This record gives sequence, C-alpha cells and structure tokens, in this order.
Amino acid sequence: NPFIRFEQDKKLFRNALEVEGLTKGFDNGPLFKNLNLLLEVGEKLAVLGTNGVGKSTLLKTLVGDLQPDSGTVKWS
Amino acid sequence: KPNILIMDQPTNHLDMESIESLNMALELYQGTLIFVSHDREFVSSLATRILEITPERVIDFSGNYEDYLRSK
Amino acid sequence: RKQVSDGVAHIHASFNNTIVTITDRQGNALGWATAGGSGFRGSRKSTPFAAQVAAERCADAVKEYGIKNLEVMVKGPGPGRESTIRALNAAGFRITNITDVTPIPHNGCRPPKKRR
Amino acid sequence: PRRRVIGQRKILPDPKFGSELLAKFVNILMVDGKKSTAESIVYSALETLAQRSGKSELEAFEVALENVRPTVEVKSRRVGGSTYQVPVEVRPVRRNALAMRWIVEAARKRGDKSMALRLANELSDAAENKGTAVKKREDVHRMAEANKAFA
Amino acid sequence: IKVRENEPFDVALRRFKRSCEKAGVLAEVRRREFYEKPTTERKRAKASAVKRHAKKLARENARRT
Amino acid sequence: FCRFTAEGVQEIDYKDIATLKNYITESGKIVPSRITGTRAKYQRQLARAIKRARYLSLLPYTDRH
RNA sequence: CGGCCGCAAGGUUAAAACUCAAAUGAAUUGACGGGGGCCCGCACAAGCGGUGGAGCAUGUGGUUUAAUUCGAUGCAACGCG
Ligand SMILES: Nc1ncnc2c1ncn2[C@@H]1O[C@H](COP(=O)(O)OP(=O)(O)OP(=O)(O)O)[C@@H](O)[C@H]1O
Ligand SMILES: [Mg+2]
Ligand SMILES: [Mg+2]
Ligand SMILES: [Mg+2]
Ligand SMILES: [Mg+2]
Ligand code: NA
Repeated sequence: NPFIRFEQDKKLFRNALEVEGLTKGFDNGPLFKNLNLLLEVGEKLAVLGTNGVGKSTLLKTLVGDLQPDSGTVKWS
Repeated sequence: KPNILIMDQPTNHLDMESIESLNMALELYQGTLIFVSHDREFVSSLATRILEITPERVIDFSGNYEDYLRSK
Repeated sequence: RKQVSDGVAHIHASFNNTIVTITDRQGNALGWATAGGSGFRGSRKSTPFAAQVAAERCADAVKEYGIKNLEVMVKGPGPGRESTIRALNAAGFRITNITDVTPIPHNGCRPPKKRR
Repeated sequence: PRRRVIGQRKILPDPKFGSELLAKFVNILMVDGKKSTAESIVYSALETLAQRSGKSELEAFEVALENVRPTVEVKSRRVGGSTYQVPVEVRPVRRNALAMRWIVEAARKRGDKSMALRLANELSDAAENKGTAVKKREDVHRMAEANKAFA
Repeated sequence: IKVRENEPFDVALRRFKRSCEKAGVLAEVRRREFYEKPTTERKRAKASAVKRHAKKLARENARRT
Repeated sequence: FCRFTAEGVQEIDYKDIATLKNYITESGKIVPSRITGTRAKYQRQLARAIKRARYLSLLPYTDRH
C-alpha cells in the first residue's frame, strides 16, 4: 500500500472556472451544447459516460491542450 | 502540490491496493478536483457533483450519485 | 419452477424483527425476506413499516413459482403483525384466510426473569 | 407563543406589481433594514428573468417558486427518551415562506456579480428543477420519505 | 381465530378474534410470576375497583354547574 | 341475567354438548360468569363438565388441533 | 460464656463491663423528589442578529512592583462606586 497524500501550497476561496459555453464538436454534431457551470471551489464532479462521449476532449479544452470553438473558460 | 487536479482516469492500471491508497488520499484532499473515472465504487466513494454528459442532454448535479443511479 | 399455484405465507413477527416467508401447502419453503435482512438494522426493524419491506421483498424470489392464492399464518408478538398482511394484499397474492398460530402454554414452562 | 394566538401581519402590496407575495420575498432578502436597496435587486432579478422565460410574472415567480416549496418536512419529537424526527405536514402559508427563504439562501452562495445577477441566475434554475434551492427540497424530502416508519 | 368471510371481504378487520388472547396474555406471560406479586397486584386491583362504586355515589356534588 | 340454569336445578353433565357449546368462545375457552351471568354454584359444575368433555374429545382444547 | 438440640449451616435459654441523654410512636407547618395534575414568563420551539475566532477600548484576577490606594468579587461583582 503506497502512502500518497496530495497537499495544497495555496488555498483557493471563491471559485475555479465559471465556464459558460464551449460549442465544441470535433467533426459531427457537438456532443454537448451549452455546458454553463461553476464550482465555487466545489469538489469531485465525476463526469461519466460511454466509450465515446467526450469527457477527455472536454477536459483537454478545459485545461488548455485544446480550446473551445467559441466561448471562454478562464481559471482563477 | 496543485490546487485543482484534473486526473482524467486515475483507476486505469492500479493494483486495487493502490486504489485504496488513492481513495484515502482523495478523501483527505482539501483542494479542488474534477475527474472522469468510469469506476463505479470510485465516484460512489467520493463524487457529489456529477456532470453527466450525453449527446443530446447533459445532467448537472443530480445529487450524490445514488439518487442519480436509482432514478436512472 | 414447478409452478406451485397456492402457497402459505408464515409471518414470524417479534418485538425485534419480522421474518416473512412464503412456503407451499406442504411446508417446503420457497423463499423468505426478513425485515432486518433489508437494510433495517437497529431500532428501525421493530417498526410496522419495516415489515412492509420484508413483504415486498418476499413477493419476488417466489414469483417464478407463480403464486396466486396465499394462506397467511402469523406468529409472535410484535408490530410487524398487521403491516405485513396488508402488504400481502397489494403485492398481488390473494389472501384466502388469515390465521394466528401462537404458542400459548397451558401454564407450563417457567418464563425468564431478566428485566429490572 | 404559549398562551395567546397571534392573528397575522398586514404587509403592503409590492409597489410596481400590486402583489403581496413579492413584498414578502423583498423583505426576506432585505438585510440590515435597507428596504430601498432590496427592491432594486428584486425588480432587476425579475427584469432579467421575464425576458428569459418570455412572460412577465406568472412564469417568473409562480411556477418557478412552486418548484421549490416543500410539502413534508421533519421535526424532533422527544417525548419519552426518543431522539428521532417524525415527518409532518407543512401549512400552505408556511410552504411559501420556506420557499423564498431558500431561494435567497441558495442565492447568497454562488458568488458571480452583484446580487441582482446571482439571484436572477437562481430563479431561472428553479423553473426546471435544477438549482441549489430545489436541491434542498430533495434533501429535506428524501430525508422525510426515508424516515416514514415514524408517524 | 380463523376468519374466512368467504367471497366479498377484502378487509381483514379481525378485531373480533384479535381481542381474545393476544392483547393481554402474550405480553404478560413472559415474566414476573413470583407467586406473591399477583396476589398483591390483584388485591390492589379489585380494591381499586371498589372505590369506583364510592364515586358512583359522588353524584351529589353541587359544584354550581 | 342468570336465566339459564337457576330454574333447572340439577347437576350439569358432560354429555349435553348442545348446551356446553353455548358457554364456549370461538377459541375454545370457557366464558366467565361475569359476561354470561351464571351463578357461582353452577359455574363450578359448568367448568367441571367441560374439562371432562375435552378429555373424551367431545370438545377441543383450542380451536385448532 | 455455660447447658440442651443438630452431621453441618445453626437454633434455643441468655448476660456483663463500657458509653449517651437521649432513642421512639402518631400527627402539623414548610422545604424537597430523577412523584402526579393544571397554569405562566423570549423558558423551549419557529426566525433574525451577535459572543466564543482576530486588532483595539475598558474592568477584573493573577504576576511584578517601593507603590501598582480602597471597595464590589455566583445568577444579584467584573464600560461596577
Ligand atoms: N480525436 C477524436 N476523433 C473523433 N472523435 C473523438 C476524438 N476525441 C474524442 N472523440 C469523441 O469524443 C467522445 C468523448 O471523448 P472521450 O475520449 O473522453 O470519450 P470516452 O470514451 O467517454 O473516454 P475515455 O475512453 O477516454 O475514457 C468520444 O466518445 C469520441 O466519440
Ligand atoms: Mg442472567
Ligand atoms: Mg419500629
Ligand atoms: Mg479571548
Ligand atoms: Mg467587605
Ligand atoms: Na475521457
């Protein structure tokens, strides 16, 4: 059993993303339309789905490997 | 030591004995995270703010995932 | 299997639990669903509503036999006495008649003493 | 209280729309004894909510706030050594009062901009059984229907 | 104890047979014999019924009502 | 009240089942004299007759056997 | 202690030295009860806002001082004389 414990160098207070719209669909009809949500420094939000729903590309557009076709994300 | 962990799929290759350590660390974590791990008793263990994606309708915060998977 | 048509549903009520079973007319058990074996551990299983969950859970695990008429005989002192014979009317089984078999000694065995 | 029975309080109708229900909503989110500022936030909240739904008030405040009011809550009933909560029914007058005190509470979190935007973005989500306010309806109601064994 | 009410019952309502044994005997026969508490419990029982005849004589209380 | 045995002054027997069945409940127990109204003398013969009737299996100890 | 009875546990008959000015019975007025019944008060419940978390003002204990004047110090002392 390894002993892993992620600490925190600095604590965030208000929120993280405040995402409004992405309009991200690679070639076919967008797998998601609006996706306007916040975090208020929340937790978890376990995205689920079947093999081919778009969780990883959503995460990539969220971090910055890719960017949404139209919209913005912006971190704290 | 980051504030927000994105952690696409952490339970991919783990030992099921490192899975327990990962769960302990995630529960003890006081920062922020998102993740899309498909494991059942991982989201059941920690998740509370489900963001269910689906080509036509997306679900945002049904609850603690148990109301979710008992309604559906 | 074997498609038994008419069966018998013993109701083992008690001050601590309510064991609900369904058996054929010759006493060969088919399936049972106790109140505390349905997520009601603690003081909760000593409640009338906790016995209903026992009855509903016992409607299944015997549905394969296809029971349409039930003879229900109740036992023991407890609250899971009425709330499980009403729940047997709604689950689909038609209650032919209701019996209360209960061991009432003719002043025989000496009871315990263990409460102060 | 103990002996007497209190009748009621007569509240002035809301100025812009002569409705008594909106005035009670104004007071609930009004803090520090500043009614002048409270009405500014409330009207702006329905201002940016009527256009979203398409109609003025019958959808902005009636349906969207009847999706959050609870019908059964729980209260403690310690009588003879008990510490459980027995579900009860909530009066029609109190049903609304719980609703507005929840939308305001759910809009006090979720810090985006001035309270006009935070409250407006919360009244909308309550129209489709989505927002945090309707989540607390589930929180109370699921806890009510979980402990149905007591009555 | 048995109830049939052959065709049109749909209603248990076996209070007619409920109120013979189980109400008293099953919740009393589980302890406490001691052979002398019953003779002082019953003695204070039917001594607690005789004064009810004394307050059947308590009609002649004016009370101005 | 006691208008069942006070006139026919005799000693009850265990063969007259048609009259004993009027002094039994549906569970099989003996009906007390408080409800029926039988005098104290004939009750101690009514109780005696029933306990003989049960032994010969002309009556049941309990409603089921 | 002695006598008698008893397999034993013990029973029965049965004192004295020394010490106190009381011990005890029934009843009365209160007080009290983790006794009973009724009733009231921001007492609880239903709500709003504070204290306890931090900087400062003030008072008090302690500690120090040559002096840190004296008094108040449960509720009813501690922004009190
Ligand atoms: N490069 C790509 N080309 C085509 N479709 C893609 C591509 N990347 C993602 N997708 C689509 O996006 C959907 C969601 O992306 P994602 O890869 O997260 O899906 P997933 O199968 O749920 O996740 P994963 O298998 O990575 O755990 C996929 O189901 C797939 O149809
Ligand atoms: Mg013992
Ligand atoms: Mg004495
Ligand atoms: Mg302090
Ligand atoms: Mg003094
Ligand atoms: Na993915």
